[PDB]
Amino acid sequence: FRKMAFPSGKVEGCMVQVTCGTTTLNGLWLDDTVYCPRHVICTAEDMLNPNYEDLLIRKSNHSFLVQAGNVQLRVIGHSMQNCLLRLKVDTSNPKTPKYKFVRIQPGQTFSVLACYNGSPSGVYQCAMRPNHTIKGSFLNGSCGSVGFNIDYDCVSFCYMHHMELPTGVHAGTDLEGKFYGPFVDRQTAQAAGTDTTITLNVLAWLYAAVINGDRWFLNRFTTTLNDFNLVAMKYNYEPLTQDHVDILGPLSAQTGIAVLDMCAALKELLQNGMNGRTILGSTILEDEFTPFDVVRQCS
Amino acid sequence: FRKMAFPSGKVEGCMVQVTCGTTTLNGLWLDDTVYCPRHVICTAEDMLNPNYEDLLIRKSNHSFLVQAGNVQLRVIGHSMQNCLLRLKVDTSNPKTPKYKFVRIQPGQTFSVLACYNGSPSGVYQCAMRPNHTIKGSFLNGSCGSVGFNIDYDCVSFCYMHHMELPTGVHAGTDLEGKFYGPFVDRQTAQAAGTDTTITLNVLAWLYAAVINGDRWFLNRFTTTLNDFNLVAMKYNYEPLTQDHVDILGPLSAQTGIAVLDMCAALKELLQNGMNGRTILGSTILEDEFTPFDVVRQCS
Ligand SMILES: *CC(=O)CNC(=O)OCc1ccccc1
Ligand SMILES: *CC(=O)CNC(=O)OCc1ccccc1
Repeated sequence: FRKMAFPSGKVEGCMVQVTCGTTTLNGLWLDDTVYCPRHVICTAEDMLNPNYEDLLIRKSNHSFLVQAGNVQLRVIGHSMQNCLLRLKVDTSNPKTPKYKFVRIQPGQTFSVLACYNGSPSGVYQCAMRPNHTIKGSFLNGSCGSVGFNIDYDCVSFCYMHHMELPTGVHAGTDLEGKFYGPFVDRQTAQAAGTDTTITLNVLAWLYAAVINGDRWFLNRFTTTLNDFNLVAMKYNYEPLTQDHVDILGPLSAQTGIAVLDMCAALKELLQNGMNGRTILGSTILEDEFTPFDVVRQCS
Repeated sequence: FRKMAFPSGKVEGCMVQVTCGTTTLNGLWLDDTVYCPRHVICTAEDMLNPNYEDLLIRKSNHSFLVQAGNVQLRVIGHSMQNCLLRLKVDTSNPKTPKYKFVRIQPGQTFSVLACYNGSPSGVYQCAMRPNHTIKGSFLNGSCGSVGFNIDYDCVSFCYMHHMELPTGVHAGTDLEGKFYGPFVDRQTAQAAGTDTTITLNVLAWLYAAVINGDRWFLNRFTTTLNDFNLVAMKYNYEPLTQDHVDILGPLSAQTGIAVLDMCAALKELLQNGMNGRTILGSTILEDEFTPFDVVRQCS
């Protein structure tokens, strides 16, 4: 039916306000550690060409203003962890959930908790683009906002926000501090690669459209899989592996609609276009729903 | 930028599992009270033509299985409150936030917390339709899911889910138990009125599109306001009052684009269509963003 993010509860109790100088951004507070982007130590004009390890030297424990809502936290140690600033604190988080750090593979979706000063503002779901970018909302002071999944009752942190590219797309790192894609914490000529459509997702969403009583785009047409990929190369789509076909199986078996039949339906949708019509109240093709967050939705 | 629901944290700690017989649905737990739909006392075939007050008589305090996660709650009293079942409990909610009950006027948006057995599953934002319906996701056991706003740090409960209409649209009540629109907790021939577009919202979203660097739909054209409404009557749109014009003012003043100019832009968009183009990565016209959750987004 609708695009839905994960419950934000467990992550909300982890959001803190890390301020350094006139720089003030969000941070994640797990046990006696607080993570945030290492550019909090930078000033506006140091984002030109930054010497992070040397700037980090100027700083000492008293330079950081960690604020758990209203409780001000005593920072007892600072250390750089790639692009993230690791801060050992006095008082470990009592609200800390069971957590894991994951580096999600492109095409995978997660929920973002938008924060502006260490208190949550809103929550939405996006997807890791094949060119390693994200399409969210982040104005001033939103760096530090995290991205995550919740399986079972376990929080998998997989994103922190660092920068917006001069085209309106967003870039960041996992919780180890390592960037997704070829980007660096620096304001220089940094382009984004061409984006391709997450084919697998379009297919999964098509099944959800069928689940929901929208089946006009269907046909007794099938496709080889070798020919479909030619059509995909034509329309900036990701190609289809057998591994994509495999766990579309569960979805195929429910609706009794073969995967190759669904590709044939897609193939036609791209080639013919089928104007005026809407799939799940949308003319555009939706690639930000993984198979897993489709089975999960129903139910 | 993106559609974003409110943080679910404060509401999550309020979700409980109210089961009665083979009927099991969600409930809201505030202080020593637990709310849920009064159809939990009904059996499958009692939804045909239900005699609620008479069925409620068959029930006593021991008939209800309230489950705060894993802690089973002792229900000490039952009473009907219009379409909601009010349950006085042993143990009042320690996680209860500051809360208010509101009956939002149509066109207003809120966040839903989807629940399936008294634990939160996902969260998304929708809008109260002019015909008093909602477009969300609710499979079996999702009745009891609530809708809400968070201003300040104060939770305004404004929706609970009751039923899906045989067209895929959703109907429910405020937290007083009074339905939105002409619907009743009963499986009979209950149609939905024709839906109209929330004009005011389209306008606010257009400003956000301008905020975000998308300004192709603009012109030095203006419109009387008396003529625009004629165009609106033509396209199943809500008409424009002076009260709509008034608090589009703040948005108008920021972008320097007059409201009547924006209506002229809309007027053209509906009449001409302007094919192929996308506004904020969408061809469809978006009416589920109120002015308030646009100013709030930025920022
Ligand atoms: C998100 C913030 O409010 C703090 N950072 C910011 O506004 O952008 C600075 C920047 C980071 C990386 C590259 C270029 C500029
Ligand atoms: C949401 C539930 O899982 C419990 N109710 C339900 O499935 O629908 C029953 C019903 C309610 C109102 C009108 C008709 C049928």
